[PDB]
Amino acid sequence: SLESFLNHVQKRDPNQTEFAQAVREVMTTLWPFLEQNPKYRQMSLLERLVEPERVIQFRVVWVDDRNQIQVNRAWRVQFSSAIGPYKGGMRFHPSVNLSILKFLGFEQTFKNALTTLPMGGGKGGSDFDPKGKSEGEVMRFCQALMTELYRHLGADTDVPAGDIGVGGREVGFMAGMMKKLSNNTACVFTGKGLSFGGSLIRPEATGYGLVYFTEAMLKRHGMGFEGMRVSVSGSGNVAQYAIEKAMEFGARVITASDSSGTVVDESGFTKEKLARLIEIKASRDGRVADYAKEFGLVYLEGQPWSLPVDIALPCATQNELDVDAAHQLIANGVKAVAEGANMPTTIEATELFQQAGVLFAPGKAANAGGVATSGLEMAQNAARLGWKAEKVDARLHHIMLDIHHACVEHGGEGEQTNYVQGANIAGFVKVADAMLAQGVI
Amino acid sequence: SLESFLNHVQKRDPNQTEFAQAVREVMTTLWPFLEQNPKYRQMSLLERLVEPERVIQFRVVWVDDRNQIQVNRAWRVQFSSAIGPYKGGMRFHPSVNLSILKFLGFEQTFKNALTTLPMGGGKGGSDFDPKGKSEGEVMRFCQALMTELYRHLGADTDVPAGDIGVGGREVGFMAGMMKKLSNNTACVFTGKGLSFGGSLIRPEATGYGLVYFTEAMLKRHGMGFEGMRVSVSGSGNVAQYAIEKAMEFGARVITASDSSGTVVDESGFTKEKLARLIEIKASRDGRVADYAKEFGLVYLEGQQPWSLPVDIALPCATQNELDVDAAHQLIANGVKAVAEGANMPTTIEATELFQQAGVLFAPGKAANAGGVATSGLEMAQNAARLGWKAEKVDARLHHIMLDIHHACVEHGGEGEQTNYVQGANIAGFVKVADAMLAQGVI
Amino acid sequence: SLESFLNHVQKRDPNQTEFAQAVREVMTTLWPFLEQNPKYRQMSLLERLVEPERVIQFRVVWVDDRNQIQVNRAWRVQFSSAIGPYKGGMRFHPSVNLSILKFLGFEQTFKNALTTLPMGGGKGGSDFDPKGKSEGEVMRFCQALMTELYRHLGADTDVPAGDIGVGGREVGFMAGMMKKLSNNTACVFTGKGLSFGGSLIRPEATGYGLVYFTEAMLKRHGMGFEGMRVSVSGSGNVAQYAIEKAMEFGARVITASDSSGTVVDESGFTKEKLARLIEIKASRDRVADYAKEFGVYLEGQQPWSLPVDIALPCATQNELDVDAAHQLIANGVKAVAEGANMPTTIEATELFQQAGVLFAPGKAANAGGVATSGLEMAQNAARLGWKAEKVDARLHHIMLDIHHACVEHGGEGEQTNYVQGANIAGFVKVADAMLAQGVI
Amino acid sequence: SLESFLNHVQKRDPNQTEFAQAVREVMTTLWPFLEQNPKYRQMSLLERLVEPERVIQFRVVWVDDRNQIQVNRAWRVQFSSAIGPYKGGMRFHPSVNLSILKFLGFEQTFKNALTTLPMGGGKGGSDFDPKGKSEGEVMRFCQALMTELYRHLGADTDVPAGDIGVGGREVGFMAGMMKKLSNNTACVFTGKGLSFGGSLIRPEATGYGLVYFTEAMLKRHGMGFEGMRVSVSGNVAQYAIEKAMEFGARVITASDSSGTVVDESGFTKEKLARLIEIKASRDRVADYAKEFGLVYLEGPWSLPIALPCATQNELDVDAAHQLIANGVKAVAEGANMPTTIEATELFQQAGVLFAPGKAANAGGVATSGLEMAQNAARLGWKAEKVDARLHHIMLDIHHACVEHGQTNYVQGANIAGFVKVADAMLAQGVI
Ligand SMILES: [Cl-]
Ligand SMILES: [Cl-]
Ligand SMILES: [Cl-]
Ligand SMILES: [Cl-]
Ligand SMILES: [Cl-]
Ligand SMILES: [Cl-]
Repeated sequence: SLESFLNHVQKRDPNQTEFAQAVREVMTTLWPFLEQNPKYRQMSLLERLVEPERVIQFRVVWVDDRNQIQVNRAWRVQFSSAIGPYKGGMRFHPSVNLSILKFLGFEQTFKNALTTLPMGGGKGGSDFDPKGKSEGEVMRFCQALMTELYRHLGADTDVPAGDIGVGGREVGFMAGMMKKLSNNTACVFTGKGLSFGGSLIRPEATGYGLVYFTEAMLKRHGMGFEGMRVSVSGSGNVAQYAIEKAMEFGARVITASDSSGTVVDESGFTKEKLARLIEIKASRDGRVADYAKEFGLVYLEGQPWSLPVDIALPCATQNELDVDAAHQLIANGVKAVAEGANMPTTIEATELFQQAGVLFAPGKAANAGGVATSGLEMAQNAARLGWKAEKVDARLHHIMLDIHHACVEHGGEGEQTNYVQGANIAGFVKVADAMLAQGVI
Repeated sequence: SLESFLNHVQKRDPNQTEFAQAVREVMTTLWPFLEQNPKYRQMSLLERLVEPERVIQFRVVWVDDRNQIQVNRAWRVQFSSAIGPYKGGMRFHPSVNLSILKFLGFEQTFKNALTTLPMGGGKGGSDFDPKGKSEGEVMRFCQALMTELYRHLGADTDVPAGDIGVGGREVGFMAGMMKKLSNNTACVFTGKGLSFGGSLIRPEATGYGLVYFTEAMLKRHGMGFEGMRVSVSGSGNVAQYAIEKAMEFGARVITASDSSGTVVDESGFTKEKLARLIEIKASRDGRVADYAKEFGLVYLEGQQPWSLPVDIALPCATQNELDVDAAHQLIANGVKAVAEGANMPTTIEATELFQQAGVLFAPGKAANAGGVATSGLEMAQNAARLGWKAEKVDARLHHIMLDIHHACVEHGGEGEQTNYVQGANIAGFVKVADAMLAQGVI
Repeated sequence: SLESFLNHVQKRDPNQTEFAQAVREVMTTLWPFLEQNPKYRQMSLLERLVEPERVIQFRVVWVDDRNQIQVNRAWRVQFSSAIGPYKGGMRFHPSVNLSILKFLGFEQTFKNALTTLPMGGGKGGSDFDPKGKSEGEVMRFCQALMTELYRHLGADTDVPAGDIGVGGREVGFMAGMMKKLSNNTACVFTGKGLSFGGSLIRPEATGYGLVYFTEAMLKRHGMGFEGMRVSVSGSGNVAQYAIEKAMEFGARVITASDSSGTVVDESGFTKEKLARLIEIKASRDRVADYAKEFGVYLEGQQPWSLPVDIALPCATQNELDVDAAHQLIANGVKAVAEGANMPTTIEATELFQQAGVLFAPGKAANAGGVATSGLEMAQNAARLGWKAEKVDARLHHIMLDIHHACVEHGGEGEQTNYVQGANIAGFVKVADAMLAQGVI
Repeated sequence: SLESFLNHVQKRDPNQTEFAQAVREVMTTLWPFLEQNPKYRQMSLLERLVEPERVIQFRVVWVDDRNQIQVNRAWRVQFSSAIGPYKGGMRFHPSVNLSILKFLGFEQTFKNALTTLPMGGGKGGSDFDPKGKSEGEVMRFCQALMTELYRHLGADTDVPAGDIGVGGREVGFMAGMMKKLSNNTACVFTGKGLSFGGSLIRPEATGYGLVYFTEAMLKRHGMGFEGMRVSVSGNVAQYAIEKAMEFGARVITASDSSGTVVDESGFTKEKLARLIEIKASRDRVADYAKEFGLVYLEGPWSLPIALPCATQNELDVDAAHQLIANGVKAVAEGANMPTTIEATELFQQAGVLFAPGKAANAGGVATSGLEMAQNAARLGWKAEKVDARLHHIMLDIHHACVEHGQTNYVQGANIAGFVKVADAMLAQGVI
């Protein structure tokens, strides 16, 4: 069954520990669905889905400031182009191998297709370590790498972006060299600067979208983001604008945390408090403890899951929440939980909410805002226009809504809807249904 | 002289029956207009228009399930690109030949221009018979087809679709093979599934546009869909979603039909009844004969709904389904409006004869253009890399149809009736002709 | 220093007068700002900014009606592609040369970037003189010229347009051969007719954009078109629709002129009057004829001797000299906006500023057209046509954005000073993008 | 250094075994030359050489006769392209992986450049199993594979060929679908049928060159192909024997898969005709010997210039010494490194002339280059032309190892193949 499939795939390419785990975590969740609908099991769909459409390894030779020639290996996995062009990020890290990029692009194939946007799946990068390198060395590398990759990308083929090791600067260098060589001014990279093609709300995406998806499911029942106590963890793009958008909604947030402790404001955050926080902690670098002191707020060293709230918005790190912390919240009366980071809740902790009655929102769907806007950026570049914040926000909003409605039609008919299963399936279905109608290949 | 021009043109292809007829029917309506303003004969636009810009005939070789190799011929008539990229559906059928496709293409050219969209005129297909062919074969053919045709297509060059013989399954096959060879995700094919760029109103389009257009035609002559007897033929996208929209406008749809017979429900169709009709007819085997029995409705063994007294007829079945005989009955009964849902559902005789009796007649190029108009929306959505909501696609569709109405009225005689036969042809010819003069030569 | 940098730049182009003049007039205004923010003078931007990315010169050979083979030269100055694809019109005229096209494109760069729309900077044409040519000759030339240029153009590379000697007719002729040769529908030329992918409010563009901008400037300093008497100096698509929009805002337009003379309707302009005028000028040959039909006409004189509150030069470059500036200022002129290209002389311009008169340079007011041509590419990219209301709505908001942009980079004095505000705002967006996109 | 460098290179791919082992054999022989010449260690040249320019992994989805959809993985290791367009056949085999194709390409890069012809270097293939598949299945795979690979090839870019699992049949299918999709009738594949851009002498090539070369080295020291009896083993052995007869010699041995024929007078033009036509056409070596009366062994190294032309490691150190006992003086390989490492250095040290495989059986590769040359000229050379210019190429390869080397041809080949690759790689800036 599940074990046999993985064992046959392992044969194709062992030693890929990362990718082996990727295929395992995805298939496991889809199997209960594949049994119900064998329509997606035939014609070697799963066998073709695990196999990347195209993988590109190429030599990259540049020169450091010591006039010493350096040699690195860059990749770009054209994993899947079923829904749309290969959409994904580029990673510059010395510990990057094919297996890692192969698993990133794999999951990306689903996360992207889940955003309703016509985007494929693919990842890239190199074993280049940007740390210590001057701006010139990082540039010459981006160009030395682009002198080859430029022939493999395109506005309707592969549209990379940013990731670990590749920030707004690197994207600018790659997008620049791309434009010169090809002599084309189409959107080849997303996450660009506002000066040449970048999109607004770029950082505010993940945050706002989180509130929209939470609002989408809440109001679809008998509740809403109105006059509700909201606990929020973490401090960053995901948390900052999640706290703000939650304030634009009737809700009343009362928490925020860092790697150290957590601040508590029973009265609730204000447009000014959040501003004095971000400006003097997210850029100062910085500490959450020094914030509570300023505003005389109650600082706690430990996790804002102790305070009773109607909504919980975990936005810190993968597995930042556990079961025992959930038992306290449910006992109090929490009715909504949405993830901001990767996966703040464990399988055991998540099930503790669902079987309880609490509405849950996995990061696979909630924090989609980041990806959703990288797709809305391509949308702007397509119409030759420059959408203002207001216009972009309205689109990001509806996109987040269609993401919610996508999970609605999956698990279950009643009595309540499961977003964890609804999210895993949604992404697969669109990629699968599309991969079937287009034939072989 | 018209007969001198048509006979002159027919000289190039002395053996294209269906095409020489197309040029006539259109060039016969334009002649009176060519007299009004003779600037449309400036650079011999007539001879420039008639002659297709480019036609690619090629050899498609595949292998059936019997391990036998079957060779087949395919074409792609890229007729006009003045207003936009070549737009036309592919047709897989034994009778398919150059003359037919070239004829359908010339039709599509004006048909697309009339939809106020940046679309040219094209048409293609093959003599390949898909009937009784396993899915593997049809797929194996579509790919063998694209192995050659893919180079002649493009997102801004030629965007085929799906006609007779080429449905969603085939469209996906050609599109899929196109994407593989091209390594490009641009919109090269329309009529795609919602899984890879498809539109929402696509199926409801051709039907909706028909009702959207007809209601407009009626409203202008002090009439209206609501409260009048509506006859419908067929059970496909055209008929189903034409009946649906007809009901919402307060009308009473009486009949629906299959190749087998016609159902008569004078109690009027319903959101409930239609739902079942579409359900059973959705099945590949289902027949309307069973629909009548499930609702105790009158059935007609191998007949047409033209025998009943109706105010508004909506032929949405096959070509030449409404001959002179059936027309005589519709007219004598007191028909006051006839709109063409399907393509060329009426014959020349039955057409002009319908007009003389003061019967509002809306040609296919007009009302039936609702679908092609939506396919243009399918290209627009893909281009913006964003999928619109159903209410947006529908809204735009309605606007487009309303524009097509005014367009026909603007070129319809100043008499009791606009006569959309002359309107559609003129309004459609005007735009293509304008874009041909302004864009040098060639 | 500035002088050292200019003479260093003019080193490569010693006899490119217009180009050198263009670089100076722009660098002079930016220099003070360049001192405030050093980061713009670090990565050697200016030195790179001046040098065009790519300029193509090709031989165009056609045949006149005498069946006599004629030869001409054509260029396509593709200056900067930092913001977007090369945008700029084509110019057919004897005077046309690389020296001119360079400065026309160099300015088109900062101008297009000022309109927010993702458009680069370009400008081309030929020494070909359409004056005294049949359609066949013009067509045979347009097609012969596009025979080579078609390889350097693209919907996402270079989208030229029309200028002097290249009206709507030439656009279609070139776009046609482009369509034929490239077998591509994609938008490669703007200013097209509505017949084959043209945009609505194309002629109203330049005109409306002017009034929309001026209004924003007036409403900024407690003024407005309503009740104010305005002078218009032109007859083309600029003046025709500059007067039209002015009237709607409640302004009484007094003048309208050509190369011959000026007409003076003290009472003001009317929708009816304008219709007849724009129809008379359409027949070619006649503003003097206009005056006679309605009753005065100032032969061989410009409408700058008449008292007004707003002046809208929409005729030819350098039409408003110093002599005309002092007259306006004395009569009671409060604001002046440029409709055509550089209608006001440098000395005359600063003369208005020194007098405390609002001055909207052409680099911002003329944008009403280039922004609309950008909206045309936008409509074509979405594969559908916007209604007049849609185009006019986004065109209005764009001009307002251009005004706002100028306001932010304007002098903190009594008035904004749009000469610097516009010249700087257009430079920034180009600099930022050009910088963040490596080398090159 | 000796191991320091090798470890720094493998750190990028530990799981790759074949490639790691390949880099060692190639580098270990070059270290002396590198130590003597700083201009080749120079600018990270070695660190740029081991790294392949471009590798393309792609999904190939085909369908078998059971109407069952199958999935396979294919590659195209475009290693080096300094000298010219990537050269190297494709391999369809269940045991095919990147680590292998990457080591084959790394070797082919030097073997191709060793032929003095403007050819780059690269290998490729797929884990597709040819064995057990019909013609229709193989066709439908070669097409599904060529559906993506076509965009990565080209006459002036990458011209692949055939190898294990990929014979003249597959080369045809791929070349067909290539010309179809590309609409280009250039030379994108070598080893094409005579009916469409094929090159004469192609099969007689790998055999003739083996002799042309072994003769140039013998006439170098002053030797005669006659006197000393030559043992043989095949596609190359069949024409290697023939050529030796033209120089006037006494080839007295023809080895079977299991057994060996012994002759005294040697093979006459008619005797060979029987030996070759009867051996290949039929399902044996014993029948040939018995049809003539010649001796037969059951298992050719015991008898008194040895020309191995069968299996890899055909000659082991064991039977190797035996050659010394009876007085043989020269040896020349016919397949891909078909000689034991220990046996190799043994022969050399005994005053024996040993011509490596990268130089001997270069006739095949050199001729696949001649096929490209003919196609490019839009005309077909006669059997005389091809054989003639092949002879010159086999001579150039000889007096190339001489310059970088009883002249040690082993040390000469590995160096000559590197020198030209390095020179061009240095002259063509930093890419
Ligand atoms: Cl590094
Ligand atoms: Cl990014
Ligand atoms: Cl058939
Ligand atoms: Cl295209
Ligand atoms: Cl224009
Ligand atoms: Cl297999």
